Amino acid sequence: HHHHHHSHMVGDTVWVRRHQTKNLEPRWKGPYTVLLTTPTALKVDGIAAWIHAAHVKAADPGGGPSSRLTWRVQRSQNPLKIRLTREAP
Amino acid sequence: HHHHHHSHMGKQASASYDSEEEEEGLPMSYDEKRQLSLDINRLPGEKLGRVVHIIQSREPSLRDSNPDEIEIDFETLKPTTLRELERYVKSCLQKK
Repeated sequence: HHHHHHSHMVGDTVWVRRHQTKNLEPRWKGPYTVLLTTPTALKVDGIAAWIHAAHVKAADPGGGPSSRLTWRVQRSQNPLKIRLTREAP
Repeated sequence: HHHHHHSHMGKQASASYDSEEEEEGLPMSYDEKRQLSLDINRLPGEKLGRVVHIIQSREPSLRDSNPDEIEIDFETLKPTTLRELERYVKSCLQKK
């Protein structure tokens, strides 16, 4: 059970993959603002044409810059000694 | 035109040695090693950052042999470096 439907939000910036033969060299471009939305296709700005939603990908916001190498205290064979282990960012 | 006065008057510093300390500095109790012990390891990678900073700045270890882990052995660590690191973290927190 897989309904032929891609939920593309109208107003969202989406990368439109160049419709032709299946080669990795024809890639997507934009990203373009979705103007129109149908169950299987969508029309966007800039390209001025209807695109099939299988050939389209929704763009990323940006990310989350969060990094710090830090020390973690494990219980060791100790009187009052500690074992500090460098954790990932 | 706006006039407001500041005020700072008086300044004096009076300090000398703690003890004779004819040695390097080993007047530390086991309780002193215990106090800096919990105070460091209970606090996050900020104070764990300061403890590994000082021990590796005087005597490096992890960078040569497994940089992903370090063990700070207070009970067999030099009492100079202990008492130094102790007063450092104490003045770093200023909490009572």
